[PDB]
Amino acid sequence: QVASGRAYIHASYNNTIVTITDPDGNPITWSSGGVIGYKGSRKGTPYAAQLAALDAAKKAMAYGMQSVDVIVRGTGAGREQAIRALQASGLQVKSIVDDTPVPHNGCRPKKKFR
Amino acid sequence: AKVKATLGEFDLRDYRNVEVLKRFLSETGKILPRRRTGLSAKEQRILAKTIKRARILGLLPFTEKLVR
Amino acid sequence: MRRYEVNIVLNPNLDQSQLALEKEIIQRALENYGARVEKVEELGLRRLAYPIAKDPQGYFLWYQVEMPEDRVNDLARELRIRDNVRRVMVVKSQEPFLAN
Amino acid sequence: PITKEEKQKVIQEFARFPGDTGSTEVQVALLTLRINRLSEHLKVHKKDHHSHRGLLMMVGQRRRLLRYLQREDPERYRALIEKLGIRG
Amino acid sequence: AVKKFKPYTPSRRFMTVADFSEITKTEPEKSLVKPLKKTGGRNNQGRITVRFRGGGHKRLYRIIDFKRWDKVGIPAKVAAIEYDPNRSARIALLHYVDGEKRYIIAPDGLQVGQQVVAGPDAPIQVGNALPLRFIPVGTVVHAVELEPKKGAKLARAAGTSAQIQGREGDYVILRLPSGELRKVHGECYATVGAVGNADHKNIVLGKAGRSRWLGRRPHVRGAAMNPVDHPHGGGEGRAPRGRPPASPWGWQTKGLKTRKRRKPSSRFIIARRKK
RNA sequence: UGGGAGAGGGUGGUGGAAUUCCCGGAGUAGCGGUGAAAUGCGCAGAUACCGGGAGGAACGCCGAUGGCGAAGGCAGCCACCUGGUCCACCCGUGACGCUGAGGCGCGAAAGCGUGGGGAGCAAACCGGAUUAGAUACCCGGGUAGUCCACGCCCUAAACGAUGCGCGCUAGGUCUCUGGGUCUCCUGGGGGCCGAAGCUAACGCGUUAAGCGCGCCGCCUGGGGAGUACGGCCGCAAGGC
Ligand SMILES: [Mg+2]
Ligand SMILES: [Mg+2]
Ligand SMILES: [Mg+2]
Ligand SMILES: [Mg+2]
Ligand SMILES: [Mg+2]
Ligand SMILES: [Mg+2]
Ligand SMILES: [Mg+2]
Ligand SMILES: [Mg+2]
Ligand SMILES: [Mg+2]
Ligand SMILES: [Mg+2]
Ligand SMILES: [Mg+2]
Ligand SMILES: [Mg+2]
Ligand SMILES: [Mg+2]
Ligand SMILES: [Mg+2]
Ligand SMILES: [Mg+2]
Ligand SMILES: [Mg+2]
Ligand SMILES: [Mg+2]
Ligand SMILES: [Mg+2]
Ligand SMILES: [Mg+2]
Ligand SMILES: [Mg+2]
Ligand SMILES: [Mg+2]
Ligand SMILES: [Mg+2]
Ligand SMILES: [Mg+2]
Ligand SMILES: [Mg+2]
Ligand SMILES: [Mg+2]
Ligand SMILES: [Mg+2]
Ligand SMILES: [Mg+2]
Ligand SMILES: [Mg+2]
Ligand SMILES: [Mg+2]
Ligand SMILES: [Mg+2]
Ligand SMILES: [Mg+2]
Ligand SMILES: [Mg+2]
Ligand SMILES: [Mg+2]
Ligand SMILES: [Mg+2]
Ligand SMILES: [Mg+2]
Ligand SMILES: [Mg+2]
Ligand SMILES: [Mg+2]
Ligand SMILES: [Mg+2]
Ligand SMILES: [Mg+2]
Ligand SMILES: [Mg+2]
Ligand SMILES: [Mg+2]
Ligand SMILES: [Mg+2]
Ligand SMILES: [Mg+2]
Ligand SMILES: [Mg+2]
Ligand SMILES: [Mg+2]
Ligand SMILES: [Mg+2]
Ligand SMILES: [Mg+2]
Ligand SMILES: [Mg+2]
Ligand SMILES: [Mg+2]
Ligand SMILES: [Mg+2]
Ligand SMILES: [Mg+2]
Ligand SMILES: [Mg+2]
Ligand SMILES: [Mg+2]
Ligand SMILES: [Mg+2]
Ligand SMILES: [Mg+2]
Ligand SMILES: [Mg+2]
Ligand SMILES: [Mg+2]
Ligand SMILES: [Mg+2]
Ligand SMILES: [Mg+2]
Ligand SMILES: [Mg+2]
Ligand SMILES: [Mg+2]
Ligand SMILES: [Mg+2]
Ligand SMILES: [Mg+2]
Ligand SMILES: [Mg+2]
Ligand SMILES: [Mg+2]
Ligand SMILES: [Mg+2]
Ligand SMILES: [Mg+2]
Ligand SMILES: [Mg+2]
Ligand SMILES: [Mg+2]
Ligand SMILES: [Mg+2]
Ligand SMILES: [Mg+2]
Ligand SMILES: [Mg+2]
Ligand SMILES: [Mg+2]
Ligand SMILES: [Mg+2]
Ligand SMILES: [Mg+2]
Ligand SMILES: [Mg+2]
Ligand SMILES: [Mg+2]
Ligand SMILES: [Mg+2]
Ligand SMILES: [Mg+2]
Ligand SMILES: [Mg+2]
Ligand SMILES: [Mg+2]
Ligand SMILES: [Mg+2]
Ligand SMILES: [Mg+2]
Ligand SMILES: [Mg+2]
Ligand SMILES: [Mg+2]
Ligand SMILES: [Mg+2]
Ligand SMILES: [Mg+2]
Ligand SMILES: [Mg+2]
Ligand SMILES: [Mg+2]
Ligand SMILES: [Mg+2]
Ligand SMILES: [Mg+2]
Repeated sequence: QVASGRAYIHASYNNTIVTITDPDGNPITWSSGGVIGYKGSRKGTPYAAQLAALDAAKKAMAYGMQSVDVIVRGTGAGREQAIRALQASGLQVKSIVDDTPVPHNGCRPKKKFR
Repeated sequence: AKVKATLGEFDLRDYRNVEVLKRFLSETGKILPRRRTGLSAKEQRILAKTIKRARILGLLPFTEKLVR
Repeated sequence: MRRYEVNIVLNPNLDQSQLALEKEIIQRALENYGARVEKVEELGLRRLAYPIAKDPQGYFLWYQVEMPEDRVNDLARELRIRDNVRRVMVVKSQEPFLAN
Repeated sequence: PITKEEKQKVIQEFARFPGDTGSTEVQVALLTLRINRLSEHLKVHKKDHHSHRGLLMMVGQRRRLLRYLQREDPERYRALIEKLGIRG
Repeated sequence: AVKKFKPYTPSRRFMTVADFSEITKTEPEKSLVKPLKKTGGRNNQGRITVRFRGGGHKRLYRIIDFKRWDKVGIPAKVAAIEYDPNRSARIALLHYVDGEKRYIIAPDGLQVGQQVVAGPDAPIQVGNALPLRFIPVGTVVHAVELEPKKGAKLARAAGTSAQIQGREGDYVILRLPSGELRKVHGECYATVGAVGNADHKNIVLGKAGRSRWLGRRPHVRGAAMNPVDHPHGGGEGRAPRGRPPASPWGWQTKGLKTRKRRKPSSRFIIARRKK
């Protein structure tokens, strides 16, 4: 059981996934739009993400989670709402940092990304 | 809030002056535009070129995470 | 013969005896590659912006020198030949450019 | 590159008179110098074509002047391309 | 380079030969040659045990040095680079200051007149030999021992080379010319550089005769034989295989792996060859 | 002679971000993708997360309406080798100039030959959808190729759809880079609006499409057709 930990948000246009880890970085539990119960396009919605971060927080609290640090990746439309859900969840939110991977003109993207 | 103003006489070509240079980077690590640095056309290139040099030398970051 | 500014970064977690050993190879190397040292600034350790060889710290050296033009590259190669030598950046010496 | 001294050694060797610069002889000899330097550079760097243009321009330039000198002073021409080892 | 011919005969049209530019001595060091007992592919029973062999040009075997840790610390000059008919690579004549002369496989870049040496202290320069552990990770290397003091076994063919990928305990990690990732012992000696004569593979033999010179007798397809002779034998008119393609001895020859499974050296191979 | 600016070109090194694969830890019921789905991937442990390793390719912020080059074109960083060019001084040569039929070189992408390399991407091809059909557009895959070396090909909306040089014909403003005394003046580039004048109009206008001289290239109704025949070049595709 861990009091302080990490909160990772992978939120894309198609879905939002939330994983709660220990301060070492080992996941303790995770959730997503599918885990809450949605399918198809509904997974990408803000409301889906809200439920996701919660179920991610609820399970986390049950293992002794109190404090978290929120790490954000992805520019989805359900992003900020995930952040809202974690604060109003009963978790500490000691910090919130966006760490979306951006290349320095690395690999050529797919056709739809040019 | 132009950075060029808030400093005295300083060398643009000086890649080991980490304390001067660190002021020219954004909180996210990116090199700041002229509209923020107050440098002229010619000065910007000298600045940019030496900032990159320093990054290789470990004195300056290539990127830094965005805290809220 | 031209003026350059050799920068070198070494393993911070060495002892002083090991530290000196590397410097010995270095100082002879400069001599062998026609590099005649002028100024010199050994700033010791320093906090790095990012880890180098999985290491937050880096030991800095610096030499203003005058060596033949055609010999600078091979020197830089020979300088990097050590495992404790982690960065070698030779730079064409240039008069400062002043702002304000 | 070509060092300032070497340039002068050449400048002096082909000056018509002690103060002479930019005369036909001096002009050609200077050109001949850059040419034979470049000629070597391009022998190793077969892929550097942008510089080959310069080589051609120089070669073009040296050619035009030699034609001028030959027109004006045949003895002075045949002495210069001999003392430089040029015509071929 | 490789040397092309004009097509003044049907064969010279495609025939290409080595350029021999790197060769400086067309005579073998007499005290380093011994007669090569040609076999014809037959064992001590007189039985052919490797088919289609024989009738090649006569050869004198050069005595090559695949240990080199034999003479640690004693430098040597590269007196000549010679042709060796028993290998794909070229060989280098070493005149030791010791006064001893030995042959090594000639690395690419090795200059006649230069000096080389073996030992833990050796300068990491082309033609020097060191235990693997004292060679900088990332530098390419050839003539590698597989086990300590057992002799150079790896990367000996023309143009070949191994590369050090990292270290792990007493062992270091080489990427063999096949691409296989293997742990080789740190005390195993190796010579820095790649093998020379890398142009070797671009040679076009050019005619039936050239293979005969090389001691390679004609090879006969199973399909062109009879049912007694070969699994692919027989059939009225031309015929496809009619079964999974096989060797004359019956085993399958397309894909079927053959390395012994429970081999003790499996523990040391990390990644079997690519492609 | 002295000075400057720049992704001009070539060789060798080298730095970090990211994608992929692989190894370890930890973790569980989905992930992915779309208009919505499905194919696909996942309890044989995926996604998401942390650590390590491997490899290729492109260099984010700076970055610009910017710079450089004859054009094609050129962008992390370092060094070497190298071209063009501008300014100031007004020292040297004495018309040595301009253009240029042939010739010669260079010439994006795709394409070809030999040998490397191969992460991402992706013709062809396979599958899932859509559809009346969908040999497409969208989605899951995916081989050439994209990358390197050397050698070929020599095409284009290779465009400013504007050949090069030169003289003369208001200015206003933004910008880059030099030199003065630096208020500003004076050069050389990059745009915008505009005197005169041009133009069928649109628009051009000291970066002329204004007014003039020189030289080269080219046009002479649409299609047939950049086809045929011949010739020259090419390994071929094909080019002139
Ligand atoms: Mg979705
Ligand atoms: Mg400085
Ligand atoms: Mg090193
Ligand atoms: Mg010229
Ligand atoms: Mg002539
Ligand atoms: Mg050769
Ligand atoms: Mg031939
Ligand atoms: Mg012949
Ligand atoms: Mg021939
Ligand atoms: Mg014939
Ligand atoms: Mg024939
Ligand atoms: Mg051979
Ligand atoms: Mg042979
Ligand atoms: Mg030959
Ligand atoms: Mg040879
Ligand atoms: Mg003999
Ligand atoms: Mg004998
Ligand atoms: Mg005897
Ligand atoms: Mg024998
Ligand atoms: Mg024998
Ligand atoms: Mg016997
Ligand atoms: Mg018997
Ligand atoms: Mg017997
Ligand atoms: Mg056999
Ligand atoms: Mg036989
Ligand atoms: Mg041989
Ligand atoms: Mg072959
Ligand atoms: Mg072959
Ligand atoms: Mg033979
Ligand atoms: Mg055969
Ligand atoms: Mg046969
Ligand atoms: Mg038969
Ligand atoms: Mg029988
Ligand atoms: Mg039978
Ligand atoms: Mg049978
Ligand atoms: Mg059969
Ligand atoms: Mg048959
Ligand atoms: Mg029969
Ligand atoms: Mg049959
Ligand atoms: Mg038959
Ligand atoms: Mg029959
Ligand atoms: Mg039949
Ligand atoms: Mg048959
Ligand atoms: Mg037959
Ligand atoms: Mg059959
Ligand atoms: Mg069958
Ligand atoms: Mg073994
Ligand atoms: Mg000058
Ligand atoms: Mg795993
Ligand atoms: Mg990771
Ligand atoms: Mg930009
Ligand atoms: Mg004057
Ligand atoms: Mg006069
Ligand atoms: Mg012309
Ligand atoms: Mg022409
Ligand atoms: Mg081309
Ligand atoms: Mg291409
Ligand atoms: Mg091809
Ligand atoms: Mg190819
Ligand atoms: Mg083929
Ligand atoms: Mg290939
Ligand atoms: Mg691939
Ligand atoms: Mg389909
Ligand atoms: Mg269908
Ligand atoms: Mg149908
Ligand atoms: Mg697709
Ligand atoms: Mg794909
Ligand atoms: Mg194909
Ligand atoms: Mg092919
Ligand atoms: Mg093809
Ligand atoms: Mg174009
Ligand atoms: Mg355009
Ligand atoms: Mg233009
Ligand atoms: Mg046209
Ligand atoms: Mg038209
Ligand atoms: Mg023209
Ligand atoms: Mg000024
Ligand atoms: Mg202007
Ligand atoms: Mg206008
Ligand atoms: Mg008017
Ligand atoms: Mg008119
Ligand atoms: Mg009108
Ligand atoms: Mg104007
Ligand atoms: Mg202009
Ligand atoms: Mg008109
Ligand atoms: Mg008609
Ligand atoms: Mg017509
Ligand atoms: Mg045609
Ligand atoms: Mg055509
Ligand atoms: Mg024809
Ligand atoms: Mg044409």
